[PDB]
Formats: sequence, C-alpha cells, structure tokens
Amino acid sequence: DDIKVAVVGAMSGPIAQWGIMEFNGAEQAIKDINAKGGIKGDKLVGVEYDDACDPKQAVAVANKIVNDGIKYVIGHLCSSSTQPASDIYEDEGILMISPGATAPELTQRGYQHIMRTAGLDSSQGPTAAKYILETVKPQRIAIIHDKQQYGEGLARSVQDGLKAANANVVFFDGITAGEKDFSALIARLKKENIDFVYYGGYYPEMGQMLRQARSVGLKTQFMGPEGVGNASLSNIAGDAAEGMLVTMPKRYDQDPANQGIVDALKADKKDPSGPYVWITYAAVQSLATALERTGSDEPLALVKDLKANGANTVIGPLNWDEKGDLKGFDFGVFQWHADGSSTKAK
Repeated sequence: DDIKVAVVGAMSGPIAQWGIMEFNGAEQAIKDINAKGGIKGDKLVGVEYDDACDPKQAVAVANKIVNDGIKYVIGHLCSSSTQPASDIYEDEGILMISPGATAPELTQRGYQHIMRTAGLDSSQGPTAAKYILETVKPQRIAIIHDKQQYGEGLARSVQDGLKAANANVVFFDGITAGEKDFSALIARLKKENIDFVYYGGYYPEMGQMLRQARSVGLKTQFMGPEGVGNASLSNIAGDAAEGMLVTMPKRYDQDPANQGIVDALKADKKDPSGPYVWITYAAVQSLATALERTGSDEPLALVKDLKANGANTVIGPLNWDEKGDLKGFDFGVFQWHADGSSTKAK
C-alpha cells in the first residue's frame, strides 16, 4: 500500500550533475502524485541508487534491486550502465524505464520489459528535413558531415528525407574532422552557389566553417544537429554563429503547463532547466499512473497498457512502439545567436 520504485543514476562520479537532474525530476514526480491521492490510495516511495554511471556498478546495482524485491526501475542515466542492467532486469521480470539512455540497441533485442522516455538521436534527421522543406524552402542545398557514425548518420537521413520530396541537393560530401581550413569547401559553396548547408557533426567544425564562410561573404544559411548547439560555438564563431539553425530538445521548462513544477523546483533551490528533470518526471508519471492505475502489480501487464494506450506527460503525449521506443517523438528547431542564446524557430 506503499509501492516501491527504484531510481538509479549517477549521484556520484563526474556525471553526477546529470544524475542530480533526474533524481530531482523523479522526487518532484512521486510527490506531486502521492499528493493527489497516489495510486488508488497507495503511495509511491523512491528507493535511490548510485550507478556512478559505471558498467560494473550498474550490474551490481541491478542485482541488489532484484534480490531486494523491487519490481519497477526508473533508470539508468547512461547508455553504458543501462545495457548491462537491462539484461538483468528482463531476465528476472522487472520493469525498466530509461529517462536518459539513447543507444539504439537497448531496444534491438526483444526484451519485453524495457521502455524509454528518451528520444533517439536519429529522430533529429527527420525534424530537420521537414523544417527545411516546410519553412526554409531553400533553392540549392549542399549536405556535409564529418565521416563519423553521428554526423554521417544524421546527414544521410536528411539527404534521404530531402530527395524523397524532390528537393534540390547540389552535392553530398564529407570533411576531415580535425581540419582547420575549409577554404576548398567554402570555395565550393561559393561556386555551386549554395544557400543552405545541413552539416552533421560537432561544434568544433561548425564554428570554423561559420567563421570561415562569413569572412569570405557567403550568405549561405547553416543547419546542424544537437552536436553544434554548444557553449563554445560562440566563443568560436563569434558573430558568424548568428542565425545558425540547430535541432535541440524542446524546453519543457517553458511550457505554460509546467510552470507549477518549475516554481516547485526553484523553491527547493533546484534548477528546472535540465532536460533530465523533464524526461525522468515523464517516466514516473507513465509507470505510475498511466499504468499502475491499471490495477496490476505485474511488470508485464504494465508495459502492455503503456504500449497499448499512452502516457499523458509533462513532455507531451507519449506513444511507444512494440519494442519500447517512443513513436512520434520530436526535437525542436532553434535559431542561434552571437551571444550563445537561442530562440525557438519559425
């Protein structure tokens, strides 16, 4: 009449400013819910554990939650401590809802008790493609990446979405990440007369390009994935960063509807801006409430109801595929500024 829920994450290595957001999000979650009557009168209590975000610690954590009778795990923060844990959870018929792991493989196995409230990086490719096609509507598009799984992966995605829709992509090329001079690339957008570049990679590269493209006078508009929306971007491109398009999680902290949680957090002296605050709250309110409110105690009856019906969340309405990934989950589009600040885009 006291439902026990495990919250696992790093409350100690160097990743702990990340675990702080999730512990924080979970806690506010059990409180709001038990405050409204809880689960049919029963109350939810959070048992908290340290992962330190370590693969050997993770595995020890999950053994100790098992042989300790908890049935619902709202965790692991890192993709590298989770995987190992998830083997153990599935094994022993224990529910596991990750509020931050994005390794596409967690779900490529057949585990029937593993879910996520976190989005996959690949969902950004399609958000970009749709934005460029619906609202930018540029004339000549060159697509570039940095020869890596991340950057190459996300560029091809966008190139895919862009052609299926018959858009005009001039060239598709790779750059040597670590490169300090893009004068050839830059001379090629001049000549190919390019007006919109989608670049999949990281900030280091993007910053030099932007800096590099603007000194030569290009009017070209740049798009990039979350790896480009870093704080260093402005300490690197300076002004050329201005108006760079980026794909980033939406700011749940700025939803009129979340203003109640935000105040609650400011009040406790906690920072309500971390995304882990929001995707972990979304986790608690789906296991517990969307579902235990289904009458079951049983881990599997629980995943069947969330996969059949959805959770209504702080993070929006959620739907899951039969593999336990979110369906229809999108990242936001943001317009960057020379100051390192960000307006959400048109």
